[PDB]
Amino acid sequence: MMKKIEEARTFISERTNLSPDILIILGGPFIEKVEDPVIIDYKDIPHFPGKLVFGRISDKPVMIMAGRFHLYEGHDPATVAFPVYLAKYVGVKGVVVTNAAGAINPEFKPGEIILVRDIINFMFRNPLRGPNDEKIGPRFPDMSSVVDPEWARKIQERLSLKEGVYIGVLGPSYETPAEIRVFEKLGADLVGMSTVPEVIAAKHCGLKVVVFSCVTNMAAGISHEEVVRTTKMAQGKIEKALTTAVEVF
Amino acid sequence: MMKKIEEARTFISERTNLSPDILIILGFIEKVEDPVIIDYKDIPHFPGKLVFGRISDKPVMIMAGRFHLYEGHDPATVAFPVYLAKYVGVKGVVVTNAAGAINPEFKPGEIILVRDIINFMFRNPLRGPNDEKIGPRFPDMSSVVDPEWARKIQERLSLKEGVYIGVLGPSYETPAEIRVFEKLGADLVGMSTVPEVIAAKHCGLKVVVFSCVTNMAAGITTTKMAQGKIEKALTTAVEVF
Amino acid sequence: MMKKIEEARTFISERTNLSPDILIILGSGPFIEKVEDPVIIDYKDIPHFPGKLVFGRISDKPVMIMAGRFHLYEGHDPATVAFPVYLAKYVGVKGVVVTNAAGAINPEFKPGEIILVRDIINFMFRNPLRGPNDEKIGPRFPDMSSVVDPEWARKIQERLSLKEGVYIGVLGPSYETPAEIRVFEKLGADLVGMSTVPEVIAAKHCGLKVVVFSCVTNMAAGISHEEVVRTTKMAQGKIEKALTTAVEVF
Ligand SMILES: Nc1nc2[nH]cnc2c(=O)[nH]1
Ligand SMILES: Nc1nc2[nH]cnc2c(=O)[nH]1
Ligand SMILES: Nc1nc2[nH]cnc2c(=O)[nH]1
Ligand SMILES: [Mg+2]
Repeated sequence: MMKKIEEARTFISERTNLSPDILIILGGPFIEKVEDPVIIDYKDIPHFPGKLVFGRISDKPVMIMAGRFHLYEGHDPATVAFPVYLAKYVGVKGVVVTNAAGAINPEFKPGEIILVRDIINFMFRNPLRGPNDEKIGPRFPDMSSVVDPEWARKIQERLSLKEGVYIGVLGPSYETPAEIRVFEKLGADLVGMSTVPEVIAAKHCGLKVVVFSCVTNMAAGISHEEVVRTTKMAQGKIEKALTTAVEVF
Repeated sequence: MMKKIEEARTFISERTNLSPDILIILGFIEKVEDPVIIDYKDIPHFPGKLVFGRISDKPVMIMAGRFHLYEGHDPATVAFPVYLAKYVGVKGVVVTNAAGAINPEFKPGEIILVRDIINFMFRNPLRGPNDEKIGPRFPDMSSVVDPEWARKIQERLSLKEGVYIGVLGPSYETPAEIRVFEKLGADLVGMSTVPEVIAAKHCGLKVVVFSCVTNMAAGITTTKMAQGKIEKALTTAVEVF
Repeated sequence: MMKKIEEARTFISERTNLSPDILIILGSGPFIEKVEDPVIIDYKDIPHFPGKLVFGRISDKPVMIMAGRFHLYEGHDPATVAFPVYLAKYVGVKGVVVTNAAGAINPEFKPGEIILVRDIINFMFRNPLRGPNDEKIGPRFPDMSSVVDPEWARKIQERLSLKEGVYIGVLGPSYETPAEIRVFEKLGADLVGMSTVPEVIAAKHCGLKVVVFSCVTNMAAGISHEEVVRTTKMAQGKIEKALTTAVEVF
């Protein structure tokens, strides 16, 4: 594991000397804004399971995952997490995880960006299962404060986004109204199929975390023109969220 | 996957030219007209017996025996027979199950029309790469149970309805676990149904589900003697499809 | 499976003729130090094991102790976590005392306390029985209506009067979020830990009586080194007495 990380790191190092401070995990508007972009295809990167883009956003050096991994694709949880460990050793200090989510909270609207304040793991998989390298992180990571209080406060002082709890589920089929009523009872505001594994990895290796959700739809039980409109709304709202997060870090 | 389906389909086609409209999944068979039986042990890529024939003049494909994740099967393996049914030509699936009644109004021996499902198995037969020719990457599960099929069934039978929660098993639940499931809104608990329903929705089949209550669930306080009620439910479902 | 059991059993037999009545499953003190005529067998030497077994007597009663246990977060198959319990059955035990470390969800529980677990919720979504079943070992579909032996628990409680709670088993290894813990509280859990469920399912399967004790190590998420040392000592001595009582009243 540590050998795989080193191998991938060396590969990257030979293509960019950037010392990025922030990893950004995305599923145009924002990527197109990156300054002096260096692109590295996932297909060329040792031990990867898409493209990494390195460069600067508001003068700050960043590493962007243009494309991410999901347990519904068949990936082992550790594979999903590996790019995050790679980021740590390339030198990042924080991770912005974005996701697409169904709104369980009826006050949320499709197209909105929600600051995720906490997570629930309903995937019942964990990238840490198996023997642990204490050089990478502890056996039993504290998940008492997943979202960095200061980072979120500085972001919120600028953007004043809605906040919500995110529940991660395996997918790939969507949820039933019965399932969604369960999640509502259990306190979730948003449901998606990503985020949890990479957030667990990030906390493990000691990175700071913020998470944004883009509401793609109201969850089950709760026009193409409308998907067009909401897709446009989210793109520009997420660009501002992401830029703010980079700038205040 | 599509190759395994085609191989199984050719096998079946060489034994029955029936174009069945409905797949019936059973753990009534004696009533089937002109029955053609095919052992699961002979069918390419199967994990029991298929019975083809007619019920109230309508052609059907029956799974006399089904698969459960508690047996050790991969979810995709549990789902395969359903994809095979699709390509043999069925349009609907009637899934039966045995269930424990969490709703204390239900009594052992009753047939309940299942109105929705909760997946508490945390397994999905779709995990892994998806063939878009079979069905979409992200199936809609907003209306699993076909509203019209269920309405026509209910107009005849007026069954109780309930929410079915699928669990792995094979050990039964503790009273603490059953109180969880009650809080979460489940009326019935069983160890089947969910994987084959997910597969059906994926490949675009209509679905109805019936549960036979075999017992009150843990903490609250037979499929053979219920065979008559289930026979009527099944026959109604076929007839109104 | 039955062949693996017999192989391990023969290995043990050749080192101890004890006919132990009770298996005690511990995480790793004064309790082990108290065992009489202790015979120690390393897990590394035991056929088909995934720590040390210690055989001997506690208040004159012969016992088999697992000094060290297994967790699904380590990467073990559920059936592997369960195997020592089957082995215990065939060595002759009739009862199991499962200990664990747990986070207190119930705000009336304090770190360092021992709680008598009255029932379990499996939120690991793994089961050691998945796959084909040997009916000589136990039934295909074990009843879990009364996991904790009513009489054993009653005789323990008559002596100790411990708090009781519902234990939820989860995979880990990362700890829970405050959101996750509010889920568990709503679902009726008093304690959360990462062990117990697989071995208890196994035990019920093969027909052993079961009692479970939790040692509160901390309040769960969202609910001092000196205080760690204070509660650690408190727990040790409290668990010794719980364990000794359980053996004595069996
Ligand atoms: N699980 C789930 N994931 C999503 N990703 C985007 N929308 C949704 C949804 O409604 N449910
Ligand atoms: N899980 C579960 N499955 C069942 N199948 C039939 N009865 C029951 C029950 O009580 N619980
Ligand atoms: N899952 C879980 N396990 C534990 N083991 C000891 N303390 C804890 C806790 O707070 N949560
Ligand atoms: Mg060995």
